[PDB]
Amino acid sequence: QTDMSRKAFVFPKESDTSYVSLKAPLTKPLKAFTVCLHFYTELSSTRGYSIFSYATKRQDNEILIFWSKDIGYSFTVGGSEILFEVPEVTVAPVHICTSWESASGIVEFWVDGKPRVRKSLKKGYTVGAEASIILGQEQDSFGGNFEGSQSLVGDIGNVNMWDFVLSPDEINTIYLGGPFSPNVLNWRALKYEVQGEVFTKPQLWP
Amino acid sequence: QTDMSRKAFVFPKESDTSYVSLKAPLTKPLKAFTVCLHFYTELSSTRGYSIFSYATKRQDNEILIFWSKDIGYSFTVGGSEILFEVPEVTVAPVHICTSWESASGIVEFWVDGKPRVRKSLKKGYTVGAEASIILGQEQDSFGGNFEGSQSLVGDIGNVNMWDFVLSPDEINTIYLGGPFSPNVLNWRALKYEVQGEVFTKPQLWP
Amino acid sequence: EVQLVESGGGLVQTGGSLRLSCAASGRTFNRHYMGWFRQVPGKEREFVASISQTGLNKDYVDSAKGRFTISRDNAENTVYLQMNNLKPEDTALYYCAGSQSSYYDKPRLLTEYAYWGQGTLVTVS
Amino acid sequence: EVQLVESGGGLVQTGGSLRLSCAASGRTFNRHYMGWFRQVPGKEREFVASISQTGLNKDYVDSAKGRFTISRDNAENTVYLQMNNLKPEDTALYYCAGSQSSYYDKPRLLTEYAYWGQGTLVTVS
Amino acid sequence: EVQLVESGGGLVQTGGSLRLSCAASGRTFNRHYMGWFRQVPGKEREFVASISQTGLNKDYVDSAKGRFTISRDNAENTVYLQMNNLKPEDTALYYCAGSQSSYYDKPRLLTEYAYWGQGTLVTVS
Repeated sequence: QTDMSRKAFVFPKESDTSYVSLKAPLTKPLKAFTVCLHFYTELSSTRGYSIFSYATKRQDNEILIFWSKDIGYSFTVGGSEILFEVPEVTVAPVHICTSWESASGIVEFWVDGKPRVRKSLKKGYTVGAEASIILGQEQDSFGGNFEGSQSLVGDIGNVNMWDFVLSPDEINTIYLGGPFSPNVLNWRALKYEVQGEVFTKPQLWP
Repeated sequence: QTDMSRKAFVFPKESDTSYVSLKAPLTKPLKAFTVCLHFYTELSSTRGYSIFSYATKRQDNEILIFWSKDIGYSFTVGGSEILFEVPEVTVAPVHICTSWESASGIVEFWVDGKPRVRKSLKKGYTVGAEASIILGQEQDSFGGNFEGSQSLVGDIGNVNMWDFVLSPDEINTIYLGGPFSPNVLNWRALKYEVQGEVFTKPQLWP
Repeated sequence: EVQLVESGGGLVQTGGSLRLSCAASGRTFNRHYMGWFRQVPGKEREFVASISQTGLNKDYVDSAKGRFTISRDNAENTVYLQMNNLKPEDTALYYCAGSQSSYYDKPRLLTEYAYWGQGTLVTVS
Repeated sequence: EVQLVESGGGLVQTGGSLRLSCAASGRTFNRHYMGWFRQVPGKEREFVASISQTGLNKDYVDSAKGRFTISRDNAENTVYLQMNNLKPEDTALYYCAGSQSSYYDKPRLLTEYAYWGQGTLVTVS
Repeated sequence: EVQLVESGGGLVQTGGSLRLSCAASGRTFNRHYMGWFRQVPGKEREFVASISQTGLNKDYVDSAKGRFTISRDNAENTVYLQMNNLKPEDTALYYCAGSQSSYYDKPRLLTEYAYWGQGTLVTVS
């Protein structure tokens, strides 16, 4: 494991080969989880891009958070999708924490600490454990088929994922930088495999 | 009884059967009351919905707090209605306290601890105590006949209702979250029954 | 300030139905309550029904209740009065009236109303 | 609320290709999912495929997968259905429909869909 | 000089009916003799029928005789071809075409016809 603290990956030029591969020790399939991350880019006023790509062998889009141009944040699980519309786009680092639970289908979406209304998805579904997680490319196959129009140019960090829903308090602690313990993906014990033009630098965001 | 403190209901899908029925120990008819509640939804820009429904066997609209599209808050008592226009709307959790007096017919309307002008409504009336209170639906009958276009999607908590008019100071204390003793409906001693897709979750609003 | 027009009148045999409509010219229509009134030769206009600006509260006369329905489309800013159970007597002129530029209840008088339409004729054979 | 039109139909020999297109009149097009349905004389319409609003999630019928492709261009708000290796049975009317001004997954029924186009004819010789 | 646009094509059951029409843009329409031509993929166009200016002298192909009809209108300057009891084989693209800056009979060759339309697909199952 390598401590990524106070550091971030940089994707300086749009391309279809620069990507980072993450490795999950996960064994049991997930009924629930909470993804939290911090990303920065100016592409908003331009084509769409993929923030986080989770793909099992039987579905390229098990979980994909995606910014859709003029639309906003697009969350999808198990092949379904819902859109969290955004009226106007600013230009600044943004933190986002999203939860989904298989029992109730409730999805929570916290942007910069401010929660969006809860909605429903795929009640009763289950997520396989054996998967590939990639940063900087939307994969339409298990480990390839990265399209150039969808790659991310910019910065990403603090990537963290649990196997259960955090309470609002815990999310507030995370957004404020307090101590916590990831159990499926730890930024502080991360294990990865870089590919192409990606570098490691100090984080810009506070 | 159940303590609902720090907890709220969730209505994740726009549907006609999901609703919660409230019960009250009230026996004497009401000459005055005040109702306070917090609620959060995103339907504001899309269509109208019903916040609180009080009905009796002789009148389906004894007391109706309803959001009308492009109008604002529409307060109804004893089959008469008034409007409290809202010029523009924003996506945020909102707390509202509304009082009415039979003696004078005066009505107070506090949204986010900011008071609307007092107005008159149905002076000399009486409100019957025997009644059915419902959340998540607008009820055109005492036990049914709901409308999907009018059901609400989102969260509603802190529902408290008195049998007399609070003074402005007391309303301020309610807004900031101090200790208070509701006499008719108590969030901290609530009795209720749930039907359809509705859930209990930690509250989002602070 | 709105200008009221009406349509859907005509003659029908007893037991028929008629979905009379009323259109409003203006932008404040969603701030005025609407109403339907009846007029007969050798007599003055009579209250028939009144409907919510918000549209959630209505008021029917004793004869009309259970037989007639009143609704409004704010997006299309038009009022609809579905008249059924048509007997010979309910054959007269009908007027879609409306006047209110402020929050209030649904009355059953004539002085408050300030704007009137041309009218329509309904006949039962 | 959009108005749907279709083009690109015609007759072709087996093994050919057809890039059918559908145009939408409106400004909320990006807020509606799209779909292609099939119809034959002496029967009802039949699901063919669908396209995501954002344009990242699709759904094909069992016969269409591997042979047909569906895409959408939001800027020009046009839906494209490219079919190849056409078979004689694949000769009927095709409708481009779509109706979820809101946000949800991709269904495979008919009741949810609300708006339909005139249709086009496809024939395999 | 005249622009020919046909319409009325589509899909229908065996032994159906189809009153295809053709509109002509111009002012000499009453001066030309119109014609309907057939064409199938992988082959050339074939004669179908021919309609006259005055409209009293016509010419039908042997197969279409009796089964089909051809007519012309002058006030609306259009042409009509009605086909009944359709079968599978007669399923191809049909062209309302022709060219007549002269005053002559109705031929059956292709060279004489100068102006051509776009054509419409007709199919029978």
